[PDB]
Amino acid sequence: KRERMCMKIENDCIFEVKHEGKVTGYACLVGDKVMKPAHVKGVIDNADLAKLAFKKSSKYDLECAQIPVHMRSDASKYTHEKPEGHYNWHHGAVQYSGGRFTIPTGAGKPGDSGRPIFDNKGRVVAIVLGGANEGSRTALSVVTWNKDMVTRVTPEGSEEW
Amino acid sequence: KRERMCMKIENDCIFEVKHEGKVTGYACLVGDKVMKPAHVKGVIDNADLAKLAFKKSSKYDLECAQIPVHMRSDASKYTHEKPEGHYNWHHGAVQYSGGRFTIPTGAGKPGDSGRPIFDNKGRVVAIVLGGANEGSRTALSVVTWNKDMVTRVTPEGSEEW
Amino acid sequence: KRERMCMKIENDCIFEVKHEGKVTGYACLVGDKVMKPAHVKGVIDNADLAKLAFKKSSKYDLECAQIPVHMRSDASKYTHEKPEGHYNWHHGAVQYSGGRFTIPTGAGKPGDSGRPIFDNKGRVVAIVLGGANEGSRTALSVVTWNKDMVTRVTPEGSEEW
Amino acid sequence: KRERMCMKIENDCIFEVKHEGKVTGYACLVGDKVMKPAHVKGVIDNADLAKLAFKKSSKYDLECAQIPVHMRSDASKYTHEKPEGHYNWHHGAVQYSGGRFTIPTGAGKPGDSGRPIFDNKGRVVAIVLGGANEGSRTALSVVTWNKDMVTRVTPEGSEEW
Amino acid sequence: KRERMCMKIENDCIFEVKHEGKVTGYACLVGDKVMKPAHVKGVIDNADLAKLAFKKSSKYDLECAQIPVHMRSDASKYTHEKPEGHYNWHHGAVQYSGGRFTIPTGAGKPGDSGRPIFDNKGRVVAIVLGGANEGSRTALSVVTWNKDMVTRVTPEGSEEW
Amino acid sequence: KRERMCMKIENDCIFEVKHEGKVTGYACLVGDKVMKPAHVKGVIDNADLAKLAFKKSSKYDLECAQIPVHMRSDASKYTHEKPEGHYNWHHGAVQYSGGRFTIPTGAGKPGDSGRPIFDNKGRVVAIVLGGANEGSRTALSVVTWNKDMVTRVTPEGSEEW
Amino acid sequence: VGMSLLALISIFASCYMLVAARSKCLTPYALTPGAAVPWTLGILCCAPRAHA
Repeated sequence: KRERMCMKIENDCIFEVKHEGKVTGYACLVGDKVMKPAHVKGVIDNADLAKLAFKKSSKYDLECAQIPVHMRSDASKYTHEKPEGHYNWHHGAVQYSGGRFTIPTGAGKPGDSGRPIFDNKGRVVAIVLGGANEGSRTALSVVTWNKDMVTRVTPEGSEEW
Repeated sequence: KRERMCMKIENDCIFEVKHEGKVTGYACLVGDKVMKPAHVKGVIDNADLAKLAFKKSSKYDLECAQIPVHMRSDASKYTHEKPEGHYNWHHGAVQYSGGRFTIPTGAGKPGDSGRPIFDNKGRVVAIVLGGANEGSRTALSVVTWNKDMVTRVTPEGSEEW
Repeated sequence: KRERMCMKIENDCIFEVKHEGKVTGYACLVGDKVMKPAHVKGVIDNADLAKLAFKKSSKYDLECAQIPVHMRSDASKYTHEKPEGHYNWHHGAVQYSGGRFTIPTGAGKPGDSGRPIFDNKGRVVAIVLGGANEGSRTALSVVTWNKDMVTRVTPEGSEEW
Repeated sequence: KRERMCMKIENDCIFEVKHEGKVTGYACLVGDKVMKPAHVKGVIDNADLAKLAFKKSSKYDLECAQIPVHMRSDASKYTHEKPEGHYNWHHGAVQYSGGRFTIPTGAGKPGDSGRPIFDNKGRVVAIVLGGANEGSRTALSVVTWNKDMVTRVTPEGSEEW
Repeated sequence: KRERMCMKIENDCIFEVKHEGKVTGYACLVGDKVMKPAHVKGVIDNADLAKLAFKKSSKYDLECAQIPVHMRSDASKYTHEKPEGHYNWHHGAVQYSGGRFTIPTGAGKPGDSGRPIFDNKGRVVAIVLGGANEGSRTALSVVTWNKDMVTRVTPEGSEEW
Repeated sequence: KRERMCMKIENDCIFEVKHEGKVTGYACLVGDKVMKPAHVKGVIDNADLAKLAFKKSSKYDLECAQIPVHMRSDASKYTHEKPEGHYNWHHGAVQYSGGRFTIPTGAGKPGDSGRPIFDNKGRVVAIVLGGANEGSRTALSVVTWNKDMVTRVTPEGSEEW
Repeated sequence: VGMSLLALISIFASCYMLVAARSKCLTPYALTPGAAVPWTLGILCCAPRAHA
């Protein structure tokens, strides 16, 4: 159910980034804008995406571009609501507590930056940038959306995956 | 039920436009005013309806007229309410999401412009102008209505059908 | 039930108006005022009613007068709400759609003017004046009441009764 | 079967030519050219075919035109080889012997010019022009296709239909 | 049987050609020569074929090269006889009528250029270049072999795929 | 029976006449002459009849023409005796009473001028011109035949159809 | 003659542009089943004197 829809949405809304032939990050199609973390280096595995001109921002660690017309049908749906509870992820379930996203396991590994965090209904709420080894858990440094503005949360001890 | 009643509305309230013996577009009777997209050129296939004088608006791509008294009763009924959901169309069902109308199939063709989108109760909400081929889907450049103002919505890359 | 109460209240609250000995109009009693259309010519078939002083108005096409004390018990009840729905009439049921009153039959005839239009509960709303040849229907040109104002609605092409 | 394909090809590739409100000829479509007899006079009953430029030849008694792009799929197919045997016709069967086309029936009547004579595979072989009544048989004055040249054969005593 | 042999020959003797990583044409091996349409641009997906010198002709709209010696066992067989009938194509059946190649489907899309048309025994007869929308059918602008000459037939109004 | 050969003779001997593309009258083939009411305007739906020159007479309100030789077998037969009783007509049965022709119902409508009146044997007696609302019935203003001269009878208050 | 001609050209241009501004302001109200907004109706006269 939820897992199958998440896997299909991810296969249609994430593309790998490989440099020296090896993958290092994931660029996601959110709303109508290609979004990928700025710190990752490489190229996107697609001609249309790779040709596009990317607007940079180092303070948000983010590159964005306006998606082309022939792919807007394969783009996830977004949102700006953050109720307390549980959320989905390609590596399992994430726990939202005290305004923070937490990983129950500390299973994050380098090279998994840029992978989105999903909602109950398939909407996208955040984008993973890094992790901080917090005891038996891991605090996620992510990029969210407010009603109109992008904000960044980076707990101390975070490492750019 | 719904399909048959909508087909009855369409037969009593849609008229073809002839140009050089080939069908070019359709004109609908809404409220108390003959409606027809401006970019479609030709003559309405009716002796009574051809003699009416039309008011232009090249910015809204629309030509209107005040209907004569003796076809006043054979016209549909209108509204202005656009909640999220699904709506009808002569070529199937249409999806309303994020202020946009989407076609499931890309079944739009040239010469299809000007056929109204119906509501669930049979009310008229919008007049189709053109389609932007959104990958597998097809966004609609359509003429929607406000409480008292006609507004035109046009996604990137639409072609006047 | 509803038909019976409608016809009884019509019978005790409608008086004929005849000229050259033939019936020409219907003068009804509402609230606390004898009211009748001004375009009809004749005299009201009651010695008591014939002697009053009728206030004129050609813009509202309405002759009004203050009723004697001993006719107060046979007075209808008035209202000003017009929600969507169905209302009564001596010749059947009348439809409300978009601020217009519509007669299904197209059987309104000259000399029918002055007949009240009743609510479901037995209150009155308006007084019929004429009809417009509405294809298969007839659109009623009627005089209604806002909160405190008389209003006259005359659809185009209407002819007086 | 041969009848049914002959009739289908006739219906897809024959257009009546009427002048002064009455039928006088037939124009057929072969390959990518429109033929018409020249001894007949009138206008082809089609908006496309009426305004096309026609090249005439009274020596060959024939007018031709180039057919439009959209209508090329509604045309017969030609063949020049004429082996001895039997051939089809809208009014029955025709025989080819000794360089002439003979009508067994004597069914020729004024206005009969302009239907093609079909091959056993439904292919167009010739277009009838006139007839000469020689006893029980009617020798056909017909225009045909050679390998590259267009030739006309006219037996003595033929009359224009 | 026939279609399986066609698919085998296609797998053995078609190399795709891409431009900025997107498939745009097909280069087929016929006899002892590699040929490719000229209006399509890119590089053949083969290191061995990347270094071979192409002789070009935009009048015939085609470029060819002598194939490497070791791949001479990996080529089809050609034929110049084109009898009236039906032939095979990668998207179904094609009709050879009146010196023209007709697509029953009208299913041709941009990027189909370079796909050969096979004989009944699997021999290569011609190479598809473009299509012209002839109503319900589609005329194929194609490159064919005479006994000694290479000639090109292009219907009016076609477009380069 | 009577109605059956009346209708057959009607199909063979009445042609409709249209102005602005809508029918307003009829023409009948009687004896050896076409005759049509003068007050009705339009054109007969037949080339041969349209090309003839019509002799006009406003006093009798009639125009006539000599029928073509090839239509001489498609004409009804006339009579000069008018026995008292009943006769057939396209909308039922008429009765001849005291030198007046009347319809039982007054169902005749404008545009019906020119519809002939047949006898018991089918012989033609008179041609309708107009109708006069005479109480519950409607008198017919028609064109009759004497032994040699046409007479027109018009009830006072009749309106031309 | 030159001055008079130029004055007439200028006054015609101004009048035409005024009428064009009228039409472009009042045309969207001919495309909805809506009211005329009497406030704007009074200032900008419309061809419908009474209807709609």
